[PDB]
Amino acid sequence: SGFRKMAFPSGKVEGCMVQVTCGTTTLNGLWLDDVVYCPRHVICTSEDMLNPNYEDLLIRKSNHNFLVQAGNVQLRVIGHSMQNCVLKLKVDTANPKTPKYKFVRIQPGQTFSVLACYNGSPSGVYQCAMRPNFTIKGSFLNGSCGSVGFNIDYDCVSFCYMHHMELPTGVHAGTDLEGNFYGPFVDRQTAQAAGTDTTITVNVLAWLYAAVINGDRWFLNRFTTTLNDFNLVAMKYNYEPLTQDHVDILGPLSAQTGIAVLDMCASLKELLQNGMNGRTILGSALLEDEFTPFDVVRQCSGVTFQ
Amino acid sequence: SGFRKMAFPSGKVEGCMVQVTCGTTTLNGLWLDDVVYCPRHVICTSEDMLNPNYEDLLIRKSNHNFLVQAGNVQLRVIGHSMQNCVLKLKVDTANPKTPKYKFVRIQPGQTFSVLACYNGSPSGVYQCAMRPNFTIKGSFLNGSCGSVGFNIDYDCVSFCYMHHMELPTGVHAGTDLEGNFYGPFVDRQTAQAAGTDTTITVNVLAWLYAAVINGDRWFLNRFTTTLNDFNLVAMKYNYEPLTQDHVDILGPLSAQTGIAVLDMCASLKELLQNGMNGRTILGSALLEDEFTPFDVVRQCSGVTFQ
Ligand SMILES: CC(C)[C@H](C(=O)Nc1ccc(C(=O)NO)cc1)c1ccccc1
Ligand SMILES: CC(C)[C@H](C(=O)Nc1ccc(C(=O)NO)cc1)c1ccccc1
Repeated sequence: SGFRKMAFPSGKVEGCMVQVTCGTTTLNGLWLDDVVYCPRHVICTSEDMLNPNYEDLLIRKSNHNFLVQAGNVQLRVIGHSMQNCVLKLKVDTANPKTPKYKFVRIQPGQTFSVLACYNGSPSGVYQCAMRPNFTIKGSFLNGSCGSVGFNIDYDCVSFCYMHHMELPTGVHAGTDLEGNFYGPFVDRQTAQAAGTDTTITVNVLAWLYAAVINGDRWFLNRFTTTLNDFNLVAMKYNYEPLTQDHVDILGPLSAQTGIAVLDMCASLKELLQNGMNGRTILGSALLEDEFTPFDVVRQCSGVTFQ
Repeated sequence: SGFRKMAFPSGKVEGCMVQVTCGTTTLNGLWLDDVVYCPRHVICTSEDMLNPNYEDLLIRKSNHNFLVQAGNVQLRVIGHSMQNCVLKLKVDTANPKTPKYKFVRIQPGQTFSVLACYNGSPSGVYQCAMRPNFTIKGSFLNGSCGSVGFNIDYDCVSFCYMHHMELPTGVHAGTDLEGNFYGPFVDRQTAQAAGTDTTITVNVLAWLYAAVINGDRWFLNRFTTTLNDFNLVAMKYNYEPLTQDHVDILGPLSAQTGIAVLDMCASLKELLQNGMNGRTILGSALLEDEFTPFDVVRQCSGVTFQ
């Protein structure tokens, strides 16, 4: 028993992190097979970042200007190209530690693990969610760009995020590994503000099931509701509308606990309208929304990765 | 910016995890040099666990009864011995992935990362604190015994915890790597209840400094206090007494922010007496106490491990 915010084991990704330097700028890169992926703003100065013309800035760069270091050992760059907002640096050595991997573009509401790195070196690992406004709430300092987010299924690493930017409001924006930003954000130091940070309703419900499985049940009540009735309350509290697709996804947790999804929705409705009254659920005084239904099933059943 | 509950990169420990089977019981072991460490209750049946005589149960075990598997490859056991509540299984092959390591017995209030494993395979990583009542609040299912907790400094892994037991109340108990339990707990299925779960005051203060560094400052007020005055309030709220040693440890964070430790204590006092009034601090509605002062400095400065 016990339910914790849990990241994937990070060893498979640790062996892919390198340092990339272009001029005065150092950040992180991801070394898979004979390609190193990194944010294209490695080629910028701090001045450049206000209005960068990346195509023009890259004309002045040659292979030998990209210094790529894996631990203490230097990699030889034999080609470079820009794909959307990432650079692909072709090196003459395939990463011998390359795991089985895929590139995936995740949907808002899905979760992933971040390996925070500096100077190509891992600093820590934590769990994140792609928010409905396409930001993530991470922990990133200067030098952390190029840190990646990922999920693992058995022995295959699905890379879904690369870190690029911090907004003035303290939240974070980045791309998939094809270099396309999540949401409307751009790699320019400008006025770009995040939209409404809505709560991921299906994840809150999954976490309430996790609470019941682990013995926290004070919030269960005698009520039920309907999708349309619940969603009137969801809207008031900036919760994402619950759909029949979401109900179906919660089916397995419903079956295990014997609590119908709409009954749990009625529990959530009362929690939103009345608050916690100073009580806690799984050690939290907030309704947690960065556990997916699949996260809960996985942790409550103890699946592993080889 | 951003402040997250962050675990150490787990790759160095992943390469040390093995599966240990004795009869019908399978759990995890830690393979360092030519020794595998695991909980001694691997030799017990579920019946045995009510009143086990470990010395007598071990007489019936020989080296070849301990099946030790590293991934898909079997290790040969050439000796075994009991040290306190752990077994040390001598194998004929030194773990080629052995990192630089130490065994450490941590103090209540210190934090560490847990690599949750099943059948010798990593499942996830999360951050824990040794509570003042010598429990930890983990995420452990059947099969997770032998999972370990650790800190990393540069390239040296300090192992501090091995998981052994779940109490009927849902919290967790275990040993250091010399096999001595933290607190009064024993590896017997009996009535053993945890004492008062007091809050780690110095860690709460460190987290409040982290909040200020990251822009959350609504809780700062015009007041100050004294150690003795604060501790009268700490006692009422089951907070550990603050000492001059704690004040000194917070010195660096005090210097960086310009907020005197006793001024932050006055902010904490008001938060305890008045609550959060529906507001949040670093995404939490509770006063978080599983960040140490060293954790905060580390995350706010981005130190790494090679
Ligand atoms: C989302 C937030 C608005 C919600 C909440 O706080 N509701 C609340 C409603 C009414 C009162 C009151 O005092 N009425 O008189 C007090 C609190 C909530 C629920 C669960 C966990 C965190 C937050
Ligand atoms: C530890 C807990 C007891 C504390 C707290 O809730 N205090 C509180 C005090 C008075 C009232 C009230 O309504 N007075 O009229 C309401 C709440 C607290 C503080 C910060 C974060 C979590 C919890």
